[PDB]
Order: sequence, then C-alpha cells, then structure tokens
Amino acid sequence: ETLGEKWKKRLNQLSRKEFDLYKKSGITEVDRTEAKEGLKRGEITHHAVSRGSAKLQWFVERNMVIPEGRVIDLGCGRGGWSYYCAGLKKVTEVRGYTKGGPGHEEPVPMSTYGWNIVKLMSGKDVFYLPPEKCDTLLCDIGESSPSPTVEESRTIRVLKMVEPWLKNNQFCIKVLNPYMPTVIEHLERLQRKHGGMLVRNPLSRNSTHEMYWISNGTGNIVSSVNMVSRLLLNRFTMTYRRPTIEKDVDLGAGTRHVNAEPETPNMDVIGERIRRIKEEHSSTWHYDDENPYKTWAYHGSYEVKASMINGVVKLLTKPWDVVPTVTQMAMTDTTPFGQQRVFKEKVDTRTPKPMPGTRKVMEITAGWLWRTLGRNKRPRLCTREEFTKKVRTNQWDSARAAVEDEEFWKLVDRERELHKQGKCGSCVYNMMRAIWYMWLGARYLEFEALGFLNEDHWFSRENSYSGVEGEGLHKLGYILRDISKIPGGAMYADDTAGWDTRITEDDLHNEEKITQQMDPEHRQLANAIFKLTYQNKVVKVQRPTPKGTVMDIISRKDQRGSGQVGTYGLNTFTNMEAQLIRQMEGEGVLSKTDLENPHLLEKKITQWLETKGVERLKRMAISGDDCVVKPIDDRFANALLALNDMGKVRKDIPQWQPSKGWHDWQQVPFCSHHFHELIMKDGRKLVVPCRPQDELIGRARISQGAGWSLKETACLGKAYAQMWALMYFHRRDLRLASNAICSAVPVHWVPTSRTTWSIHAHHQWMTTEDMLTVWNRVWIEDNPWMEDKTPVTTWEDVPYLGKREDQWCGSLIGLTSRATWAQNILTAIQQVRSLIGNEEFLDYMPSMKRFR
Amino acid sequence: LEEEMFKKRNLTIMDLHPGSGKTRKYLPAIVREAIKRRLRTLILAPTRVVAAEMEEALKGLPIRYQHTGKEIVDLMCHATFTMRLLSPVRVPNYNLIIMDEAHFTDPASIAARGYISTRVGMGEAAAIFMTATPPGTADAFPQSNAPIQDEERDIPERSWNSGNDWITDFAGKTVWFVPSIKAGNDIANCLRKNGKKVIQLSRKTFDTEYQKTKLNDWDFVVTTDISEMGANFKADRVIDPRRCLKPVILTDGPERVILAGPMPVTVASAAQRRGRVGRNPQKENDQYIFTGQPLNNDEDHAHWTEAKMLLDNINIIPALFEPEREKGEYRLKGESRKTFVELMRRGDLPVWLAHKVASEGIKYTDRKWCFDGERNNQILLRPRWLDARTYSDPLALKEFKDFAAGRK
RNA sequence: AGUUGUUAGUCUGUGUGGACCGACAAGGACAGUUCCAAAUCGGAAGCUGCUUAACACAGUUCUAAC
Ligand SMILES: *OP(=O)(O)OP(=O)(O)OC[C@H]1O[C@@H](n2cnc3c(=O)[nH]c(N)nc32)[C@H](O)[C@@H]1O
Ligand SMILES: [Zn+2]
Ligand SMILES: [Zn+2]
Repeated sequence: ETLGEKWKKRLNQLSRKEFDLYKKSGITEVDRTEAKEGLKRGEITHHAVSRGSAKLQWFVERNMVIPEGRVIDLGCGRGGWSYYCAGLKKVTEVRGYTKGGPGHEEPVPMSTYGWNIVKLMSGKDVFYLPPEKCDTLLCDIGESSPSPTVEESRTIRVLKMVEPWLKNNQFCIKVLNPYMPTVIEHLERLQRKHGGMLVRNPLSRNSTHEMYWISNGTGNIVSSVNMVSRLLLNRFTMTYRRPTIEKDVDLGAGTRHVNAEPETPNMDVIGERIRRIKEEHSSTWHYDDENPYKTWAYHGSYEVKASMINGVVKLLTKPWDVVPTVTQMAMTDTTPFGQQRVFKEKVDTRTPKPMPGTRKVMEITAGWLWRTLGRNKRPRLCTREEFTKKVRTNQWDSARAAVEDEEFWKLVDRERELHKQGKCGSCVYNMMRAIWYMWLGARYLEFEALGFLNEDHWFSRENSYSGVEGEGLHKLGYILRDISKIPGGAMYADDTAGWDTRITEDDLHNEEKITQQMDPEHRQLANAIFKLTYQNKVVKVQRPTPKGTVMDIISRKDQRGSGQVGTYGLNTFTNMEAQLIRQMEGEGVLSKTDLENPHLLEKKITQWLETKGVERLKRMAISGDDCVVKPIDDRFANALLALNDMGKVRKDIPQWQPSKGWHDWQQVPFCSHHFHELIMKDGRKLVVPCRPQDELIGRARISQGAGWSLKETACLGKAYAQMWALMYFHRRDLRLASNAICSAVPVHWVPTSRTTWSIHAHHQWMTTEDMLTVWNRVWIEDNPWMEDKTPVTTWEDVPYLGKREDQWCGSLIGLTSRATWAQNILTAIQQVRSLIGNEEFLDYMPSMKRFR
Repeated sequence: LEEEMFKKRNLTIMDLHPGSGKTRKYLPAIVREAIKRRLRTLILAPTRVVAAEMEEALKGLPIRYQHTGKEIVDLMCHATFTMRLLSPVRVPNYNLIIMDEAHFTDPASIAARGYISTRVGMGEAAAIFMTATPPGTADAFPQSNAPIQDEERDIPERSWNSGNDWITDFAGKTVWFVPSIKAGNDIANCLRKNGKKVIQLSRKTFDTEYQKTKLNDWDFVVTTDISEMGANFKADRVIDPRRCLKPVILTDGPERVILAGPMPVTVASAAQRRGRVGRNPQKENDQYIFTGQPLNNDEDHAHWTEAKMLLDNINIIPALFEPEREKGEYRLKGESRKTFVELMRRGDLPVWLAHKVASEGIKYTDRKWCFDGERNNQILLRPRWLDARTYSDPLALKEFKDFAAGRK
C-alpha cells in the first residue's frame, strides 16, 4: 500500500473544519480578491482570469518548461494558462480547447496583452481530437474523486490521450493521481520515450496530490512522489501554519504586435560600454537563449551571486499581530524571482507612438513651459566640492570613502572628456570597487550637468507655480487647502500606472529642450548626458537560471531609468505638461480634430498658454507622478483623449471611464497621504498628514538595513517613534506607542538609518533633542500658515483626531486587545528594558493624562 | 581588522569562502588582538576534529584547551559550552566569543548561538560568528577560490549494471556523498569493480580512514556528511546527489523521533558540500554534479525542538537566534531539570527523549517506562516513547539496552 | 482540477412606517472633560395604561448550523 493512498484515505477520514484547515497548511496562495472584484465588475485588462496564471508562471519562471512558437492548450477552461502564455517572447499562436458546457468552465474573453493572438474554443472535447503539430503543449485536465481508483483510471485515460501529441516539443501535463502503480509505470515508459521530470507546484493546495510532468528536467519519479506524500503526512496537523500570500499576476493590456516589438540598438553609441562589460568578465560572458526580453534589446550575460522584524517594536506593538495588512507588508521579497517578475509585468512593454497633433502640441507646451521656468533663474554647471558636500552630509559610507579618494576623480575626468567628445564609457546603472567607482562616477556626471534643477530649486512652489519641491510633509496639507480655496470643479488626483515606464521618446526630446538655455561648455555636457545615457540606456539586471543567478545586459531608448539623478525634476516637468494639456482639452481648446491633423495651427494654443498658463498652473500640486489638479469645470473629468494618446494611462480604471473627483480636500490622496484639519484648544487650526496606520505600523516593524544588531534595531525603533511624535501625533495609538518606545530605549542611543526615503521628509526627528520643543519649532514657529505664534507647553494642547475619524483611518481603539495593551504597556516596557540591560531609562508615559 | 567590532552589544557574522585563511590566517590574529585588548574570551568549535585543527593553527598563543592554568581566553567544543552552561555552575563571564562553523546543526550548537546572542543583547558581550552560511542563507553556489563548473545530471541511487560513464570517466579525483554507510559500501564495490581505487568514510571509520585519505594513492572517495566538515581532499569533482537523511520529529498521533529516509539536503548543507571542492585558485576542473533541489521547509526537523528544550531549560525568557527565531514551555523545575541534565549526560539519551522523561518527573534510576510502552510501542523493550536513534544501529541498540537495563 | 459557496441570526445603508424626542446617567471606553451608553424620568404617538414597533430591500457587517 503506497504512501499516497495512505494519505488519501487519511484525508478522506477528516471532517469539515479539519479538512478545511488542513487544505491550507503552509502553502503559498495568491491574493485573488482584487481580481474577483475587477472581473465581477466587468474589466477586460490586467487580470488573471483564474488562479491558473500564477500556477503556470511558477513553472515558466524557473524555465522548467519554455513556451515557444505555437502553443496548444487542452482543457483550457476559463483560460488562465493561455492568456498567461500569450504574453511571452517566443510565443506566436495560442489555441485553447475545452468541452465546455454544464458544470464546466467557459472561456472568458478579455483583452490583456497578447489577446489578439488567442483562439479559445468551447464545445470541443479534447478526447476526440486529431492530434496536431504542437511546438508547446499545456494540459491541465483532472477530475478528483474520493475514490483513488477512479482518479487513477482518469489519469490513465489522460496519458493515453496526450501521448500522440509529444513530438519533440516543450510540454507541461497535469498528473492528478501520481501515486498509483500503473500510473507510475506508464509515466516511466513515457519518460523513457520522451524525457522530462515530475514536479510539485507549491501553489497547489494540500487537499490534492497532483504533480506535473514537464519537458525540461530529470530525476526519479518514485522518490519524488514519496517525498510529496511524506510532506503531506507531516502536514496533517504540524501545529497548522497560516498560508503565505503572494501578489497576483498582471497581464498588461492591449493587442500585441510581434513584428513591431523588438528593438534595433544604436550599437555605435553603446558599443563601448557593452564591450567594456564583456571584457571585464571575459570568463562568463555566455550569450543565453532563454532570455525573456520582449522589448529590451539583449547583449549577453555573465555569472553573478545573490524582511526582518524589529524586535524592539515587535515587543511593543503586540495587538497588531492578527492584522492582515501589517503582516502582508512584511512578506514581500526582492529575490531575483521577484525582480524578474516585476520587470516582466511592468517594464517590458512598449507605448504606442502618439498622434502627430499631440506631438506638436507637446512640443509647443514644453517650449513655453521651459521658457517660463527660466524667467528668473539660469542654469549653471555643478561643481565637484558640492558633490563632496552632498555625499558627506548625506552605500553612504563607501560613497564618502570614494569621494574622498583620488583615483576616482581622475577616472571621472577621463570619462568626462569622453563625454565632451560624444561617447560614454561607464555610464551604466543597475536596477536594484572599480566597477563601483564607474557607477558612482556616472552619477556624478549627471549631477554636474543637471544638478541645477535641484540645487537651485527650479521646481519650488514659488518658482514653478505648481511644484512642491522643498516643502516636506508638514506643508503639503496647507498647499492642498490653498488649492481648495481656488474656485472651480472637484479635485482630481489620478495616479499613472507605472509612470517611469511610460515616457516616450518625444517626451525626452521635449525635456531636452532645456539645453536651449545653457552656456556652450555646459551645453555640450548636457547634450552628452541626454543623448547618450538618457536616450540610449544600458542596464544590468539579475536573472535566476537553473544554475544560479546571472547578470543580464539590456539596453533601450525610452523609459527613464529610475535611479538617475535629475529623475525627480524631469518627472515633475513632464507631469506638469501632461496635466496642463489635459486641462486644455477640458476647457475645449483642444478637440479630436486638433489631435488628428499633422499640423494644427499653433496660434490658438500659444495664445491660450500666454494668457492663462500661470493661472492654470496655480491650480495644481505636482510631485513626480503624483498630481493634484483642480480644473475650472468638470469637463476635465472627461478629457481622456489627449491623456491616453500621450500614453499616460491612469491606474485601476477602464481606459475610458471618466475620472472621479473628491470635493472635500481632506480626502484627496497625495504622495500616499491624505490630510486632516484639526482645531487646537485656542481654536488655532492645524493641517496634518494621515495615512492608514497599518502601513505606518508595518513600515516600522521592518528592520531592513540591519541584518541582526539589537543596538541597531532599537535605534531604528526610536527613530520611528520620534517621527511618529512629530508627524503623526494626532493618532492615538501612534502617540501611545511612541511614548512607550521612547521610554523603552536608552535615553542616549542616538538613532540613524533614515526611517523613510521619500523626498518629502526633511527628517527633523533624527536629532536627539526633546520632542516637545522640536514639535513647537516644526509646527508653531516656522509654519507660515501659523499667524498666532504662541508656543504649546505640554503634550496636552496637542490636538487629536476625532474619535470616529481616527477609527475610520484604521485605529484599533475600542477593541479589548488594545485595552489590555493600553493597560499593561508598563510591563511590556519593563520587559524590554530588561532585555536591553543597564543603560538609563527615562519615562515618557506621564506625558499622557492616563499615567499620572 | 575593524577594531570597532570589539565593542559590546555587537555581534557580527563574518565569513570567508572555504580556506581563505579564515582559520589559517585570520583567527590567530583575532585572538592576538583580543589578547592585546586583554579580553576574557571564549572560542567555540563544532567537533573534536575541527578542535584539533584549530589547536594546530593556534600555535604560540596561550589557549586553555578544554593545559596549565590561569589563562584568559579558552577554547572548547560548542556542545561542551552548552552542557557546561546547563550544569548549575555560574558560567564564566567572557567578554568576547568567537564561534566557528555557525551553520552547524547540533541542538547544542543552536542553543549556544541563542545564548550568545542573548548575552550580547544583555549588553555585556561581543560576538563573532565565523561561518560561510548564516541562517537565512539561500546561495547554494557561493564564492570559491576557483570557479565551480556545475552540472545537473542523473546521479544514480544504487549500483548500475552499466552506464553513468560520466561518473567514472573523469580524469580527476571524485568525492561522492552518500546518505548511509551501506550505500557507500555498495557504490564502492561497484567503483572498485571498475578498477578505481576507492575509499569509504563514515562516522566511526573516519579516524582510521582520514590519514589514508591524506595519502595520494586513492582516486574515488564515497562518504556521508561527516566529510562535510573539515576534510581536506584536493579532489577534482564532487558528486552530491542532494539526497540525505536526518533525525526528524514526527507527530502523526504519537509525537516521536524518526531517522528520515533519503531526502534533499538543506540549502546550507548543499552549499557546504559543493564548497568541499574548489579551494585552490590553481585548479580549474571544479565539477559539481547535482541531481536535486534543496529542501524547501526544514521547519519539520527536530533538532530545532531539542535546541529549544536546551535553551528553555537553561538557567528573562530564553530566546533563540533572530534569523533562527522563525522556527518558554520546555523549561522544567529544579529536580526535573537536574534529571534532564543527568539523563542527557549519564544515560546518553538524545535530548528530546531526556526532556520527555524529565517532564514527567521520573528520577534517573526508575526504568518503569522502558517496558510500559504500548503494543505498537515495541522494537525489533517497550519505552514510553519511540526514537529510532535509540535503536538505529546495532551499537546504538546495545547502548540503549545497557541504559534500560540499569547498567549505564 | 477549476469553479465554489449555502441557510439562520447579528451588523451597515435605504425605504415604508405616528414611530421617536428630550432629561439624566450606572457602566464603558478614551486620555484631548473625548465619545458612547443600561437604567430612570418626562414628553408624544398608537391602541386605555401598556408599548415604542413593524417589515422590506440591498452591506463584501459579522456570527454561527450543510
Ligand atoms: O483542491 P480541491 O480539490 O478543489 O479541494 P476539493 O474540495 O475539491 O477536494 C477534492 C478531494 O478532497 C476530498 N474532500 C473534499 N471535501 C472533503 C471533506 O469535506 N472532507 C473530507 N474528508 N475530504 C474531502 C475528496 O476526496 C476529493 O477527492
Ligand atoms: Zn559615459
Ligand atoms: Zn486619516
């Protein structure tokens, strides 16, 4: 009696609750909520029809089976596998079959990427089919029953049906019951006939013992089956573990045109860089052929090598263990698997070339805008010592080292004169000592040529009428309010899906138009950067193969590299022009006809600009891809023509449904915050930033930036607490937690290791002072919207979000767990202090009127 | 050397891919610095063999090899530190602690790591773990002095009447890993049957065979994971079938201890196995034949539970290593704890069993449970619990029989 | 396999509905005198000194029985 049948019986002998839990012990499961919502709604893009997509992705990713050419799928069902396959490099034509009908799934027509080449056919049973010539085969047919014999027989029929299709081609076939002897023997005979191995997919629930026979792989069938069975047995109770979650798959949108996809690189422009890379690792430069790169040109590969929960916080925020989001934030992975997945679903696209009318419009607008932005300031080259300052005052440490070094500077000078000639030698960046010097040097060159954008605040609210550079969180609220006072329609804030991947060439040219203002010396360098490292970019990425990780070299022309200096400036600029155009269309100045014709007269548009541009600009807050716009009238909620044509598609809404605009400005999201208005005791009003606390809690329970160092993790916790006491004091839970933590760490452990990476965090809390005074300085003294400058004296006049409002933003008040916590934080602190040792311990609890 | 590393409240995992002078170069200098900084220090070693190697590499510095007396820095095996900690003598206060082979699997080793980490957290310690694979490692193909030519193939499980020539056709010495002595004997018989001088190694035979290995006569060497630690070969190829065995708990009703069958190895184990070759930049043919994917969830193994028992019973809630925390009940009262220490030390019972006995407060003499086991709780002698370790090999059975008889 | 829930109550919103309104507050939470809130009082209504409904329809309200 084989083990598999033992487990089959044992499972049969379970009850509703027992079986219900046992089917979900220690398995990965993909979040299908959002997908269920979108499909119930009736969306057509960005959504896996079923859970089949992730399941097949797990195989495809590890190259265990590689789709190619024509792909034939049997039992296509709703069609998750077919659609997932459509969006792959080699794939050319997909045909999916199923008997269809009652109790059986049906294909769900969609329009995710590659839909145009998918033919799904219901009403056709696979069993009676004339086996056709298949380059890649997929089969997912299986009907489980409590009777193992029935499943065995069904499996046998399946294998018989699917034998005549394997003609030296990549394949993946479901095997439902692999632990039946006759099944094992048939599999072995087929393996000898064809090869390939048998694998278990971690997604498949505990309730079944299915495996998959796949083309690319070897091993021993029997032992693997035994291993699976042993796992299941060990997992019957195993002090049941909750199932790990993963992020679902995306499938882009739109039709897929193969002939226009691949790219031809200006090999003369990047050849030196590619050659230098190849020379540097001249051992392992093995040109691959399993490279999954649709729109990025390829150059080769080479061998390469490869969160933690902060204890101090974890010990003091117990009640948040059951909270799904707090855990979910933690279980996110940046392994090569994750990075490859993200690159596949996000960056390997191609945005259609816009209509000529749009191109002319954008050209005009960009020229006008750049001329405006330079109404007073004028660009200048940056200087080395400035770069020294920026590094020193804050890879940081090594960066200081390298800047203080010497040979680095000579290297920079050499590459720089190369730039002056018009070629680039080490300007290459990675999508996360000698090579590291090259990288840092390229950053320095960009800083030298395009640093004036930031060092001089070209986009400050005063200068650009829309940008909010240099404000920080404690002022975005006031800016939003001042927007809300301007007359007009509702307020819209539409987030652009994957902004960086959505920068077409024309945008880059427009952004380059700024060179029409520099001085020849500067202009040469800036042209160098623009035309060599922005418009022709070369990137190193990591990919896992069934040998290890290897770096792959890719190149492209669009899609600004997110690590580059001057990214924020240019992003804000392009965003501004885009929103301006959208307002234009809203006010009717632009029509479809104007977009279509190759030469629309510029006079009308230029007139509108020079008359109303500054006024319209003052109706926006722009920061990177984040935008807040208040048009005069709600026709802006329909000006989707130009926006789509420029290729900046909104996120999570169908491509033509109108925007949805809030009216209360305390609801408009911006830089992942919303903003609330509070009344102090004196009646003085405050505007503070609020985000659903669960994110705050999770983000302060993640000890990234430290492997294992309690002295470090405590200081990170203290830093988080101080930031909480400075920018989130109005959340009760947060204030309590912050007071506890601050009283729960030595009173002289100066924190470090920045708590956030947003540009909008001036980091007033990284000091070692006493909070109350600094809070006064931040919000009372130096706040221009604070007419009455009477300082607060104790943490009692500091306001509080209204109870229902605090509950509505994720606070745990009113629940017994929090109550007991609230009561016994004193013991918790005592325990943590004990763990720490013998350093001093001040008590910040008496600051609340609950502990006096 | 970063001198700041010697601040208290500082534990650092350093590493050096095999050889590299991690012991041959760095460690004597580290001890030299600690002596100059006049720091009461401890050193922890995994096994007697590694202890002897460190002794050889520690020529000149005063080390209390657990000697003459009144040193400052001592050296001992990790499990020795564990047991000495368990015994109610106030453990000596060391300022600094160096620990080699930190990816070890002995429950005493895990508990030693936990205790050292907690002592650092107490703010009165400095810790240095010198190992090439931390908990949380997943890079099964890490650096090496020479690059390692990998290949996945069809590693045979038993003797083959014919085929698998790629195994024998090598021009270079082959080091092959096997999960049991019997399988080693079979494969060695086959290889010798092809006229290749072979050498089998095991837990017991290592003492007599290792020096023979140190001679240059042999060509094909089969071993279990004993060779996984400190066994210089200067070989050419490694055949690591990524099959292994381990003592794992199993609940399945009666929670017991079972010696697992063939099994894919942990990521770290396979890493060490691969790193048992390619330790010289002069060489090139660093071929590594793998035929498996390392295990996914080693959370079912038992040495974690036993190490938890050791740490909890240790005399602030005891807490494991942070990266190993992902795997306060087992603590027992005075008399029961003393009984547990006794049954571990005198009766030679593996940790889980001794803790189970001491939980129910049976003083060391009483052996009622050794026969009170149920019908199915028999052997091929009815102990209250089942642990295949107690009856796996004939020698193990003989020792367990001696214990159950009251002769031990 | 995938597809998957079903019935009861509770919890939201609406609608009908005379259908609630005040006064107070045990207790609770909260830690900003900040919000809830049983009881009790009074008011009104309805059928005669007792009641403050009733039901519906939708909640991604939850809870339990297939
Ligand atoms: O993963 P999936 O196959 O969709 O789970 P199923 O519910 O379809 O289970 C299929 C397989 O599992 C056994 N089974 C289903 N429901 C069960 C239950 O309530 N109690 C027991 N003991 N077994 C159960 C069934 O044998 C079927 O073949
Ligand atoms: Zn360059
Ligand atoms: Zn809020």
